[PDB]
Amino acid sequence: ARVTVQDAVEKIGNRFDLVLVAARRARQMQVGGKDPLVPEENDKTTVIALREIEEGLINNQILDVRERQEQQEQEAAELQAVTAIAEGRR
Amino acid sequence: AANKRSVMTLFSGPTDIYSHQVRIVLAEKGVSFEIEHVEKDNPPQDLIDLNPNQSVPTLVDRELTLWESRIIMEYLDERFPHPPLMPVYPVARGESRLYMHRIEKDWYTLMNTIINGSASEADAARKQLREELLAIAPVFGQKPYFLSDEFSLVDCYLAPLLWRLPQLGIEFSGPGAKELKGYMTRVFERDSFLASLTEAEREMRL
Amino acid sequence: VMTLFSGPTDIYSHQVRIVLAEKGVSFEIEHVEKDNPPQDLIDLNPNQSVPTLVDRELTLWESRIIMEYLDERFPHPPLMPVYPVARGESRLYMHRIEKDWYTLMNTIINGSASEADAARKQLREELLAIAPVFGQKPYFLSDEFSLVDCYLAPLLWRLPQLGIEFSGPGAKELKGYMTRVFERDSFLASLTEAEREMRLG
Amino acid sequence: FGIDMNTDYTLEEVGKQFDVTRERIRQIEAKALRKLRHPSRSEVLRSFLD
Amino acid sequence: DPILLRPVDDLELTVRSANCLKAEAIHYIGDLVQRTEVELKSLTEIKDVLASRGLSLGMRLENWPPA
Repeated sequence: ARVTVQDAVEKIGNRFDLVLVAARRARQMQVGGKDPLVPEENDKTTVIALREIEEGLINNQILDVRERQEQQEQEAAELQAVTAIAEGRR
Repeated sequence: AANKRSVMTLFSGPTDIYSHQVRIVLAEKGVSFEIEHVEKDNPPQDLIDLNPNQSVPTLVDRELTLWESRIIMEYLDERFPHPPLMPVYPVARGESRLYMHRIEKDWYTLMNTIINGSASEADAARKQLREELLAIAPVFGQKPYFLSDEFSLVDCYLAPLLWRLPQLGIEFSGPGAKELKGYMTRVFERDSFLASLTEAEREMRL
Repeated sequence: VMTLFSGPTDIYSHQVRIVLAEKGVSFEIEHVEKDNPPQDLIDLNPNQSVPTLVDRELTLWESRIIMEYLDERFPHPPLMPVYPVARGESRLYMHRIEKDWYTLMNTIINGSASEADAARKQLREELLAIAPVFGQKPYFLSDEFSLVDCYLAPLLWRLPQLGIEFSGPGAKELKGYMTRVFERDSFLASLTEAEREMRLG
Repeated sequence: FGIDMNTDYTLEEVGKQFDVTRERIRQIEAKALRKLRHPSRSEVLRSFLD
Repeated sequence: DPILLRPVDDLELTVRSANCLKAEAIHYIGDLVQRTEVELKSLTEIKDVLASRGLSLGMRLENWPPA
């Protein structure tokens, strides 16, 4: 579905970073599978990762706040579930 | 009498960690044992007559009582095999008998000294204790336990002495507690621990 | 490469030597000054407490670990029971003597001449306690010498230097012991020049 | 068997483990492993033999 | 159903109450839905076993068994 990354490299003006961002976002859709933001058309996970980068909804900045927001909301799932040992012991 | 059955006889202690260290391995093998939370001033009768050394705990199985924190939790790991608790290679086995000796002689005195020590030692010990337990931080990243995949006895020497963390006035401080504090989420709520914990020792969890 | 930081005198270092020279381990000892080896072992031993074993990967500081490792790894001849019932007997019988008797001998050497008597005779009546039982087996509760008597052979040998001995009773069924274990090549080729002048053997 | 553990064990060697020493230990394994022998509890286990 | 074409012991039924049924020369389970009670503590043990997996008594099932 993707023959060239000439357009998905203008959001990131560097080839050696496009192969790092999309190499990491293209793992979340394979292990610990999150959801591809774009509607897939029977493609792999790689080319789906290179199709978000062109439309700005992924980059090296969004790809952390999208997650570190989750890394602590699971710690919001830590304390709020920590009440489960708070009310289970008394 | 006491050993008249094929059953055990454990004159355990309700607060003394020797009981709570033993009962973990004691119940982690799925064996029908008898709990008797008893005191030093007044334990049960059998705990003083057949126990010519009078320690806590004390396990008795059809031949004689076995009194120690080590001789007991060793006698069970060598007689009730499955699941296993100690490795096979004698190289990495006796070293697993070394951390247990570098804890009963290293982090035990920091508990008794905080039980009978002066006002500064209680934090001085808490000084040498709290930071030192942070000096062992990066260990847990590599291995899911104390340098061993399987749940082994060297871990059981920690958690009963990690369950009395704030009960004697301790709380963590510094960068990297998420590696050890998150680790406590992996050990403090196991069947070997959950069903084994004494409710008396629980109320200092809130 | 199997080194040993033994003391030339102390019964602990004499403990491990009986295990090494029994199993047949090709070892090499590096003596300590009196019971103080150099400051050059704190790197491989933060306790600096002899004895200590070093074989190419390992560091171990106790009579428990250092003496049982050599049993669980050099299998024959075996110095323990076979089935788990009796190990707790041996594994705990040696907890008795290492707690009652050994630290009892502190005041006999590290305690003033007053308490030397306080430890001397109160212990002697124990010395013939198991004495009649030697008409049960040859060794200390065993028909074949094992790890449990490893705490007595280096203990009995320290009698005449310590001071307490046998006189009338306590030597009838007892002295047959030391005339039976003190001749084995293990305890023969373990005796050192310093630990030898504590008796005439 | 040595499944998921160290060395295997003898029959009444386990009898001191389940506290009921008898020739039942030669039975509990006996009839249970017949249960795994029946089909659809071995449809995935059988698949390894050629 | 797919829950018809099994070996007669493949319902994990209990041995004596399994022996009462099976010792009386029964062939397959797909006919067990057609089992009539006039053709047979043995009653409790055929009852909660069929009413646990999706089986039942005196059903109506034609063209069976063709191997």
